[PDB]
Amino acid sequence: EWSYTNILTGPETWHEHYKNMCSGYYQSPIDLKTDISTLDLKLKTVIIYRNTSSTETTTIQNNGHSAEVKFPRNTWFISFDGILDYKYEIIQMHFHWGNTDDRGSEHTIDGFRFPLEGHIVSFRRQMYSSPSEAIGRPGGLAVLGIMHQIVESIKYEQTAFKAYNNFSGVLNSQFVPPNNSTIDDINLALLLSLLNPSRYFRYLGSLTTPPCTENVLWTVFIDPVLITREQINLFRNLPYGSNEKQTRMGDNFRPIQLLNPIDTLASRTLYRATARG
Amino acid sequence: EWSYTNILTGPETWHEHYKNMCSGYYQSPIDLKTDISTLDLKLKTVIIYRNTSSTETTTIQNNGHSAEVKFPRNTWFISFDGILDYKYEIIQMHFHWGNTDDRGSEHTIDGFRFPLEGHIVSFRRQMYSSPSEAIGRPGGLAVLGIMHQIVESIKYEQTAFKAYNNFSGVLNSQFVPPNNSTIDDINLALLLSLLNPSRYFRYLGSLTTPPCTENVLWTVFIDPVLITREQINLFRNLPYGSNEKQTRMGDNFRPIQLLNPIDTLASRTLYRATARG
Ligand SMILES: NS(=O)(=O)c1ccc(CCNC(=O)Nc2ccc(I)cc2)cc1
Ligand SMILES: NS(=O)(=O)c1ccc(CCNC(=O)Nc2ccc(I)cc2)cc1
Ligand SMILES: [Zn+2]
Ligand SMILES: [Zn+2]
Repeated sequence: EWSYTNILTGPETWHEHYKNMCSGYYQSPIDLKTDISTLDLKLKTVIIYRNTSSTETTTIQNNGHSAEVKFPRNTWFISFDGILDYKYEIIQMHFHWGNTDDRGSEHTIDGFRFPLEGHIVSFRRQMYSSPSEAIGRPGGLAVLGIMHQIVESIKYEQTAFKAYNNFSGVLNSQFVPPNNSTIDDINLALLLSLLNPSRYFRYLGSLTTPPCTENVLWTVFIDPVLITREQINLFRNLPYGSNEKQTRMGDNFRPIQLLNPIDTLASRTLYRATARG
Repeated sequence: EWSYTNILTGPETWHEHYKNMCSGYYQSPIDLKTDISTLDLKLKTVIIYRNTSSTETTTIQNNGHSAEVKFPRNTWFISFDGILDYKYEIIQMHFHWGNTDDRGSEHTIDGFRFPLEGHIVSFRRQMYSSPSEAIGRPGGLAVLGIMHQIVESIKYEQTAFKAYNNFSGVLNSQFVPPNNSTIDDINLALLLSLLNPSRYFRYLGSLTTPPCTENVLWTVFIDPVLITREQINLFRNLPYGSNEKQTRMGDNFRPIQLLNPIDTLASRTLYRATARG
């Protein structure tokens, strides 16, 4: 029993209902403050790349709290080091948005909320042979945060929804929890090409939904990808699960967490990356 | 004499008034066509970098056709090959925009116009000792095209105007031609980090104003940087020169040229770059 909008099970109760680890002091999301962060020139461009000979289908689910794309095993990867050796394997991508265009993102950048934040979830295949082995273990996960911003004038083909192949038109009011649907594959390499993959915040944090496990290497790109008002409204037609008070899915984001709450026993640092320039 | 808006001296006449080289078959701008272009994986990330020992001031001028930033010598460089060895030295940056938000750019991407296109102009210092030696000679110049798009919700610090330092407030009704003003330096490395510097069109073309010299290596970034309506209307406050029919500066773009007019003696190819995938 957790929710976003039911005050009985809502984000204010997670620290009490899931003490391991929603009561911790390495929580996400955080305010990404450009002025307090440390520039680390050794942090390299992110690459996302696909196994050519992967064949299996991708699905999307209304899980009752978000829209979640489920990727097949052994097909999408992240490299942080310029080597294409399958250190990080993408599992899923899901979305957080607002009831209105001025909020939705989990992370903020200098206090600014975006209308939509996508989370590309990977496990550290370098160490862990399966996602179920990685999800609960130290240093198991690496998530990429993709900010989206609304523009009035754009060609479909230059929007993030082109990389998503419009979720194969699956997003509507009848896409009810816990239904899944097979979809055309997401071109995650095209998605990343829509922003500057050298320019990001980096820190150690947590899952943003219970149990808020403190095993996430976070990368949040500073430059947003672009969508239209019509595209954001496609997410807002989804219905929330029945444990929610609100009917239409929206405001599915966790409140901002401090980088270093007062009970921390070892402070964390927010880092930032920029291009060899 | 030439203009944009006086039908006597406007772009339809340049081929007759400046046949060297506005009558050529390697003219710019062009429609940048994603489908028709050749992906060339050898084309690398663009880097812009500064001589940190440079002290000289930058100025901006209303030249009667555009707002033109004049950089000091030996200060800003482009590398296309990852070596920081001063092959390309930046001379100036100017802008093309529309009377309205749905046009202004010189290049189109699959037929789409942006409200504002910036042109970072450099000379091939690898071969030519000065801008005045390169500007009229073969292979002398390389220009970077930066598309700008209007968003409603954004912090000043994530807009292109942060890189421009608002041009020190010089964009207003009283900035009459041919006035020049000292401005804060433009952070061109920050500007380039606002988009994906690996994702671009590449072709051989021309200056877009008389005498349309065919000595320009063009790079046009596909992802736009972001601005506000308030920021685009600052450009629209500039007065046109007395050679123009319109009073306020706007629609200062050249019409689209063909990649290969029917009279070409040697076809050119449109290339496209994307990140080491
Ligand atoms: N919002 S967020 O990015 O901080 C975030 C919150 C919660 C989660 C939970 C992990 N879920 C998951 O991927 N489990 C899964 C389980 C078994 C298999 I085998 C494959 C997948 C992930 C990310
Ligand atoms: N629209 S466009 O990008 O195709 C374009 C059109 C026309 C030109 C003009 C060439 N002159 C010049 O660079 N200015 C200048 C300033 C200071 C010095 I020292 C030397 C020369 C450049 C670019
Ligand atoms: Zn998430
Ligand atoms: Zn120009």
